[PDB]
Amino acid sequence: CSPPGETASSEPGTTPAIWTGSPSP
Amino acid sequence: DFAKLAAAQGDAIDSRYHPSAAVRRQLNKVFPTHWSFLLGEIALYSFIILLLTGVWLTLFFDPSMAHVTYDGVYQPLRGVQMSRAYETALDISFEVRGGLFVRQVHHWAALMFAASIMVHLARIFFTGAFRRPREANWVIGSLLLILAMFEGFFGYSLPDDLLSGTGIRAALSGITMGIPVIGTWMHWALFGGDFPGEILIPRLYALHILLIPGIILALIGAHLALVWFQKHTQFPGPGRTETNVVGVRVMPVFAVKSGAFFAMITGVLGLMGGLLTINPIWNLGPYKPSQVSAGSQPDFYMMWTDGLIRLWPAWEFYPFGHTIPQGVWVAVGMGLVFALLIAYPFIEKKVTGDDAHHNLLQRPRDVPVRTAIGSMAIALYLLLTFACMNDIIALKFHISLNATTWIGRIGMVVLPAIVYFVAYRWAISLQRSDREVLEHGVETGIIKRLPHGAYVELHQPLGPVDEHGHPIPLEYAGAPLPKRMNKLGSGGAPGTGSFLFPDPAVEHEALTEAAHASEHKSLTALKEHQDRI
Amino acid sequence: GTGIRAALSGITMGIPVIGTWMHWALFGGDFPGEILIPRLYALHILLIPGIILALI
Amino acid sequence: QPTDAELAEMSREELVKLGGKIDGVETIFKEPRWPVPGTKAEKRTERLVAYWLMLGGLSGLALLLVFLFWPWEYQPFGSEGEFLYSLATPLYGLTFGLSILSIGIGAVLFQKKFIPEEISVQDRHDGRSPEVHRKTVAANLTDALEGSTLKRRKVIGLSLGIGLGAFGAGTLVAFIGGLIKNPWKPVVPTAEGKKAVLWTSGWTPRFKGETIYLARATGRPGESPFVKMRPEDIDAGGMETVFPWRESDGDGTTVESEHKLTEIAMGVRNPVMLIRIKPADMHRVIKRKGQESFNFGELFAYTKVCSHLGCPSSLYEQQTYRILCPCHQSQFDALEFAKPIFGPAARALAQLPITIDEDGYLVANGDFVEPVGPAFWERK
Amino acid sequence: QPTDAELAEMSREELVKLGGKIDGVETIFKEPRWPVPGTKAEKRTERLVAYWLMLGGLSGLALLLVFLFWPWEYQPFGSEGEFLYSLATPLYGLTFGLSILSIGIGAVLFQKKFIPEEISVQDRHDGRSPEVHRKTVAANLTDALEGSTLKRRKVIGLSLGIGLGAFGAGTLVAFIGGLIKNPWKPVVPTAEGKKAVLWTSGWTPRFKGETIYLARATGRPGESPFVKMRPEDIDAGGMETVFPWRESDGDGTTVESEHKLTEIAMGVRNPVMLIRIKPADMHRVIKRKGQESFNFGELFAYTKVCSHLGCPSSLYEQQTYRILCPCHQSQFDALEFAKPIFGPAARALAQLPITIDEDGYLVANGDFVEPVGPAFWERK
Ligand SMILES: [C]C([C])=[C][C][C]/C([C])=[C]/[C][C]/C([C])=[C]/[C][C]/C([C])=[C]/[C][C]/C([C])=[C]/[C][C]/C([C])=[C]/[C][C]/C([C])=[C]/[C][C]/C([C])=[C]/[C][C]/C([C])=[C]/[C]C1=C([C])C(=O)[C@]23=C(C1=O)C1=C4C56(=[C]2)[C@]2([C])=C35([C]/[C]=C(\[C])[C][C]/[C]=C(\[C])[C][C]/[C]=C(\[C])[C][C]/[C]=C(\[C])[C][C]/[C]=C(\[C])[C][C]/[C]=C(\[C])[C][C]/[C]=C(\[C])[C][C]/[C]=C(\[C])[C][C][C]=C([C])[C])[C@]1(=O)C461=C([C]=[C][C]=[C]1)C2=O
Ligand SMILES: [C]C([C])=[C][C][C]/C([C])=[C]/[C][C]/C([C])=[C]/[C][C]/C([C])=[C]/[C][C]/C([C])=[C]/[C][C]/C([C])=[C]/[C][C]/C([C])=[C]/[C][C]/C([C])=[C]/[C][C]/C([C])=[C]/[C]C1=C([C])C(=O)[C@]23=C(C1=O)C1=C4C56(=[C]2)[C@]2([C])=C35([C]/[C]=C(\[C])[C][C]/[C]=C(\[C])[C][C]/[C]=C(\[C])[C][C]/[C]=C(\[C])[C][C]/[C]=C(\[C])[C][C]/[C]=C(\[C])[C][C]/[C]=C(\[C])[C][C]/[C]=C(\[C])[C][C][C]=C([C])[C])[C@]1(=O)C461=C([C]=[C][C]=[C]1)C2=O
Ligand SMILES: CCCCCCCCCCC(=O)OC[C@H]1O[C@H](O[C@@H]2[C@H](O)[C@@H](O)[C@H](O)[C@@H](O[C@H]3O[C@H](CO[C@H]4O[C@H](CO[C@H]5O[C@H](CO)[C@@H](O)[C@H](O)[C@@H]5O[C@H]5O[C@H](CO)[C@@H](O)[C@H](O)[C@@H]5O)[C@@H](O)[C@H](O)[C@@H]4O)[C@@H](O)[C@H](O)[C@@H]3O)[C@@H]2OP(=O)(O)OC[C@@H](COC(=O)CCCCCCCC[C@H](C)CC)OC(=O)CCCCCCCCCC)[C@@H](O)[C@@H](O)[C@@H]1O
Ligand SMILES: CCCCCCCCCCCCCCCC(=O)O[C@H](COC(=O)CCCCCCC[C@@H](C)CCCCCCCCC)COP(=O)(O)O[C@H]1[C@H](O)[C@H](O)[C@@H](O)[C@@H](O)[C@@H]1O
Ligand code: HEM
Ligand code: HEM
Ligand SMILES: CCCCCCCCCCCCCC(=O)O[C@H](COC(=O)CCCCCCCCCCC)COP(=O)(O)O
Ligand code: FES
Ligand code: FES
Repeated sequence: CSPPGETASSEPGTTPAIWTGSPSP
Repeated sequence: DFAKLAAAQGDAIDSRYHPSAAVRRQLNKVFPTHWSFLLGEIALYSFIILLLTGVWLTLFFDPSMAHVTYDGVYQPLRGVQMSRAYETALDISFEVRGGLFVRQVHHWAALMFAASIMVHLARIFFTGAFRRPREANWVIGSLLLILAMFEGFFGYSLPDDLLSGTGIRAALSGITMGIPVIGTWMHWALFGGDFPGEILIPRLYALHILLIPGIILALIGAHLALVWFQKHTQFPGPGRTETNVVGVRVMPVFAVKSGAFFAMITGVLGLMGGLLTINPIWNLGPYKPSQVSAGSQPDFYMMWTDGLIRLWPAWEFYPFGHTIPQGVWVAVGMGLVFALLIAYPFIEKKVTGDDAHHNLLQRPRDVPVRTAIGSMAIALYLLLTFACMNDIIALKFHISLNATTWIGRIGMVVLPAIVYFVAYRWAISLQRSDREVLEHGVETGIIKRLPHGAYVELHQPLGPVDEHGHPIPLEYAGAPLPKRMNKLGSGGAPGTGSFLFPDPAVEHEALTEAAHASEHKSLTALKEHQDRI
Repeated sequence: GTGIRAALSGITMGIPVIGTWMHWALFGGDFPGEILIPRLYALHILLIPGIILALI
Repeated sequence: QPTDAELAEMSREELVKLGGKIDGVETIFKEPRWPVPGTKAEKRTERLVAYWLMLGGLSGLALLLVFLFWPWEYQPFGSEGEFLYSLATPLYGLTFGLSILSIGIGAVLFQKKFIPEEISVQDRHDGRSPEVHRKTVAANLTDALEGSTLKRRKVIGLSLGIGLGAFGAGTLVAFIGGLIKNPWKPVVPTAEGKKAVLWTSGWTPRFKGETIYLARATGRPGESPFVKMRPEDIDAGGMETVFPWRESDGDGTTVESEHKLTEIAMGVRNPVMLIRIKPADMHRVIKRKGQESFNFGELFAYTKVCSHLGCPSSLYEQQTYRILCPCHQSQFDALEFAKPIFGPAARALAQLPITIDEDGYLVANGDFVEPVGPAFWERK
Repeated sequence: QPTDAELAEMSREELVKLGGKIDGVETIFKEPRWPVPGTKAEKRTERLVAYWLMLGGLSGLALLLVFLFWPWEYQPFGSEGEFLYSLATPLYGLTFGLSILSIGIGAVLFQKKFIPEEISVQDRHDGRSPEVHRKTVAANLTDALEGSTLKRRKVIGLSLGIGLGAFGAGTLVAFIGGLIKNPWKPVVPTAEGKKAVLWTSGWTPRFKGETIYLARATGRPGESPFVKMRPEDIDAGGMETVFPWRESDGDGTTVESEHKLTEIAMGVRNPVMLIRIKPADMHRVIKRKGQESFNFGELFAYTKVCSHLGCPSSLYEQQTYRILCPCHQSQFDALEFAKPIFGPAARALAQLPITIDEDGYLVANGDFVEPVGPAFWERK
């Protein structure tokens, strides 16, 4: 069987946004 | 003096414990002298050496997973973080005089223990020694083999080095957690949580130095006691019956031979311990989950299981939001193998219908189906063992790694079938080779040209002959047949003396005459006993 | 540990000629060291109970 | 069955024969090895046995002398003492192994050349024991059971069965109960509450917006074992192992920082492979659904933990773009979202979403969107 | 010795008697416990046995139920759960212990109320074995030894003895040799070179003029477990434990500082008692030869290690000025250079010379002038 949660996509995707990061550990 | 002391101590012992009759029964017990009946005691002696060297090792080993910084003499690991277990394994091999030798003797003894168990099992299976009344003792031996496999595995896991820790993460942790419904609960019972945790090495240490070896010792005691009081099997031969034992008494011959064999096995294992490196853990480093090395083989007695993991296809099932991963197959497979090994005597008595008492062994050629089955099983075992080393074989012998995987996958089906067929035909072929000697006698290799030009080979009959001179055909008696005239004494003896100088001729004559008379008397004794019974 | 320091360590090292040698063989050095508890553990769960079982 | 004065008039040979007969043993052949006395061959054979035993003695003395006086201590690489040190254990094994090996050989030879050759026959007396013993032992056991009257006292028998069963059940449960642990107990703090261990890793955020850096191992234990990483630190065709590091974890100088960094290094679902694809090969990349933006340009991050059985699957072939696991030879296609293409692995390696922060350091852009490592019954 | 058809016509009782007779056992008395049937006393006794076994079963079930469902986890002091937690282990013992006890009682009662009462006599065939067995076993052993011919092969016999002796000697030395350590190997760095461990302590100077502070323990395991102290920090009649602290081993924040402070705390010859005696009592002080200037005014420093067997001798009575060891009751006179006045101790406690530095902190003024702790053969 093939794992149901594993499929190829054709959508290109975007460049990720710069990480800023919230405070309060 | 030395004789009066022995009599005085003997009387003191006998007046207090009256052991004379029981001791004498032990001194008069007869054991057959066949070379293959010495295979079980290689395993026993290896186990004894394992106990002695293991007790020595426990005086220095700290099995803690507590992380420390190495402060010892081995410069390539100075400052490196490691467990106390890896620390003290290094301290044994570098800081205790003789520690590396003891450690290597322990590990070689473990390898010889497993290999001896395998070879002794092969004798038991192929000669039919498992048949009744001895089914239980085959079962006890099967359990002994499983326990030895897991004991050796736990033992080499203790130092917590990179290689053995990689073995622990994949086999002990990965396969276990993959188990359906109860997999993760078994993992968290064994590890106390997720891998690696902090309890694993101390727990394995407790299993390895006391619990498992105690069960093994109890089972070996039961095993040897069953052999002792059930009276060892024997091969068919002159004077041998289903109701007797032919051989030598314990006192003195068998005791001397057993002690000398123990000393020689100890010598071999001691030579290996200080001539061949085994498991040089300082080269491997401490275990870290982010690191790994090429060539992650277990010790050989585990390789087949690892080989099975390597060969079985990536077949998985995902029912109703759950996962049954590939490793489950391997787990099931192992169980099946063990269940088939323990159950074999009952399987064969169900199939063949033979439920008789048996004290005489079968020559492996004479049971062609069981010999073919055992050869098939050994072929599968060797294929899985070499599949485990497929990456090493690929590097050293210039085979594609992908190709080795597929060779193992196809051979896992094809090689046992080929081996079964070949072994079956080969066993029957040896039966026919025996028959030939029974009808015609021993081919001497001497060719003669008759006056009319015929070429004939001279034969040595093994029994009475005709008036024409041909031998009367003899009946097969389950025993081996001579096939070389030199093995029947045709070569004679060189001539008495040292290697370089002859003895006086009168000495040689007397010695040769005495030897021939003794051999004749021994043959006559066996013959007349056989004739009487 | 107070019992160990006084009896196992203190009495042992006081033995004439070979007292300190016995102490440094048993402890691997001076008290307390780093080997004592693992060694006593090995003596306690396997070696001594095995001798006791054989003698019983 | 002779008498006390008949026994006193028997020779040793007749007494041996009688003792054997009592035990069911007949020695049908027994001859001394040297019926002819005063032969040179006998003295030669005596000397051969002695030579092997003497070799054993000399080699045992040699074991004693090398264990005391050979230089045994480790010598470092390239030092003057390294060669002699390298022979210490081999010499131990040569002198010990030879010694006991030679004694064993000498004893084998003594049996073969001097102890009389013998053939003895013992009766087995096996199978079912005589009827008298079977009948009497069965009568003993049956009289014990039937005499006890236990069979006809059913309240007592049922009470004994139930009480022994209940005691055994309680004792077994109490004996193994301490080992049993719920694997799915929530114990790990995350940004959305406590979670079970297997669902988490060092990459799980502990609060919303927590900055987790891709940190690389410097190899020096303590003194900053993990440092921040920049995208230009890796060439195309390079691969680096990164770990989840937080500012609050520190440089490992303090004790608490050192413990935190040890927990980072030893976390089994922590290590990540960061690969940089060659830009000419970016047209061959196939994205996985839900993970189309997990790469920062030509930088991809997958879990270094193999999905088959958890080994570090870290043999990264830059030209084939193949990730090989050393343990059971699984191969994952780095261009097609680390999908398995060979071996026992059926599942792809999890992808870590990555990005950069304002300083240009590589950081995680969230968590894995699936559990990391080997599978289990409870997964997906 | 009956026959197979005579055996088949025997009752169980005759077979039991025959089996006993074969074994040397006669049952001279054997009677059933209830010769009269149908009595109420028999039914009552049956119920008594059943009641004990039922109690065993109920208590075993109770063990199961409390081990599963009683609150077992530790609760802190003054919490709401602390009472119920405090009963967890007692209940486990009450339900387990009762269960197997009740079953035991029941079985005892059954044996003495329902199993027949018997008297059996077995005869001892003890003492020396019959002469046939003694003489045959002796003949067997003597024949083995004599037929082996080993007694007259003197070269072989000596070779075997010497070879076995040498192998055993070498093996015994190699087996125990790794344990053997020289106690007097110089391993400790000091201002005058390497010294054996027993001659040194944390108070031994590592270079000339090294400043070793008398440090007090703060009780805080991490941050600053040891701090400097001043002479006014302790009142007359006070006593404090001080440790040898160097400024260079820090406050324990770093890992290396923490390891250094751990080796300070665990050094067995390290702890020192600092006492301040009352000024009115200074006329009662008697000084030891060589130690007349070891005190800083009314501050005296003795080793806290007892000279008898090494216990911390730290029960300091300020009015009697007596130092009492809790282990074997030795008493040392603090006004009298800590000399023993009671118990098994024969030797005085070593005095540490003390002074102050320019900042007014108490520091050591050199080393002990004698070895510290329990005595040994090599001492003085
Ligand atoms: C229906 C009904 C009925 C009911 C039901 C109910 C129920 C069901 C219930 C339920 C419940 C339950 C079940 C519960 C349970 C619970 C639980 C589970 C819990 C727990 C858990 C767990 C997990 C656990 C486990 C763990 C472990 C492992 C542990 C361990 C343990 C152990 C091991 C132990 C051991 C023990 C022992 C061994 C002991 C023994 C003891 C004895 C022997 C004793 C006896 C005696 C003597 C000797 C004498 O002499 C005398 C006495 C006594 O007691 C007394 C007295 C006196 C004396 C005298 C002398 C005396 C004495 C006597 C007597 C007692 C005797 C008796 C005897 C007898 C009875 C005999 C019998 C016999 C027979 C029959 C035999 C049989 C056989 C068989 C079958 C066998 C089988 C087996 C098997 C199976 C195997 C198995 C395996 C295994 C597993 C093993 C393992 C092991 C281990 C672990 C290790 C170990 C090791 C070792 C040790 C080694 C060894 C080896 C060799 C040999 C080489 C008197 O006491 C008197 C006298 C005089 C006047 C008075 C007194 C005289 O004299
Ligand atoms: C002068 C001259 C002469 C010379 C001089 C020279 C010199 C001086 C030299 C020097 C050298 C030296 C000395 C050196 C030394 C070195 C060193 C020191 C080193 C080391 C060090 C150390 C420290 C060490 C130690 C440590 C330790 C502790 C260790 C441990 C070890 C151990 C323990 C071990 C053990 C071992 C064992 C036990 C084993 C045994 C084995 C056996 C038994 C075997 C046998 C057998 C059998 C059974 C059988 O069956 C058989 C066989 C065999 O082998 C073989 C084969 C077959 C089978 C069959 C069956 C077979 C088998 C057979 C056989 C072999 C049999 C044989 C037997 C016999 C011989 C019998 C005899 C008897 C008698 C006589 C008896 C006597 C008695 C007495 C006296 C006793 C006494 C005792 C005592 C003293 C006590 C002591 C105490 C103690 C201490 C103890 C301790 C312990 C421990 C540690 C623990 C343990 C525990 C346990 C185990 C538990 C138990 C318990 C109970 C019971 C409850 C066959 O193999 C065949 C067959 C068929 C066909 C083929 C083959 C048959 O079938
Ligand atoms: C008979 C055998 C033959 C087979 C057929 C029979 C069995 C078939 C029937 C069912 C059965 O198999 O039962 C046995 C099992 O039972 C228990 O398993 C159950 C369940 O099955 C598991 O799948 C489940 O996973 C367990 O929950 C844990 O995770 C939960 C989360 O997970 C879900 O999410 C996962 C991944 O995703 C998320 O990942 C992380 C989770 O936070 C986060 O990152 C994140 O949230 C992420 O989510 C994303 O989601 C969206 C994305 O799109 C968006 O929203 C967001 O973006 C977000 O990011 C998936 O991977 C998972 O699949 C799942 O979907 C947590 O919620 C929980 O808190 C906990 O941690 C759960 O446990 P529970 O609820 O604790 O207990 C209940 C009870 C079991 O009920 C029963 O029926 C028992 C009876 C039947 C079974 C046999 C026993 C009885 C027979 C007799 C005893 C025999 C005499 O317990 C028990 O009594 C078990 C006792 C031990 C067994 C004794 C056997 C006897 C012993 C002797 C042999 C465990 O004990 C297992 O060990 C055990 O095997
Ligand atoms: C020519 C000498 C031998 C003659 C032959 C017969 C005697 C040998 C019998 C024992 C074998 C000894 C061999 C072991 C090596 C050796 O001799 O050590 C030398 C120490 O000086 C010595 O002459 C040792 C003399 C032996 C003294 C005996 C001690 C007394 C007893 C009481 C000790 C307890 C033993 C248990 C029995 C108690 C029973 C009581 C009922 C080097 O000292 P060192 O380098 O400081 O320490 C090193 C470590 O660092 C390194 O880790 C490693 O452990 C070694 O290298 C170690 O030596
Ligand atoms: C720790 C592992 C084992 C030890 C030390 C051991 C030891 C021995 C020894 C010494 C003997 C008697 C001498 C001989 O025939 O070789 C023996 C006999 C026997 N063993 Fe094993 N054994 C082990 C495992 C096994 C295994 C794996 C089997 C088979 C599954 C097995 C089955 C038997 C049987 C059936 C006999 C009696 C055979 C006969 O009379 O001929 N044992 N064992
Ligand atoms: C069936 C018997 C046994 C087998 C097959 C076996 C196997 C092994 C193996 C392969 C190792 C790894 C050795 C190495 O360092 O290279 C090991 C380690 C160890 N074994 Fe055993 N063993 C056995 C019995 C025992 C017993 C009875 C003891 C305890 C007395 C013991 C004590 C140890 C200890 C302390 C170690 C760890 C130290 C070290 O690795 O060097 N073993 N064992
Ligand atoms: C094991 C410790 C002591 C070993 C010595 C015992 C064996 C020698 C004694 C007997 C042989 C010589 C003749 C003799 O003295 O006859 C008699 C002694 O032997 C006996 O009768 C009993 C011996 C049974 C004990 C043996 C148990 C284990 C020993 C095996 C050791 C390999 C005494 O002779 P006498 O009374 O003078 O006619
Ligand atoms: S762990 Fe990676 S292939 Fe098995
Ligand atoms: S240790 Fe102080 S009196 Fe014994």
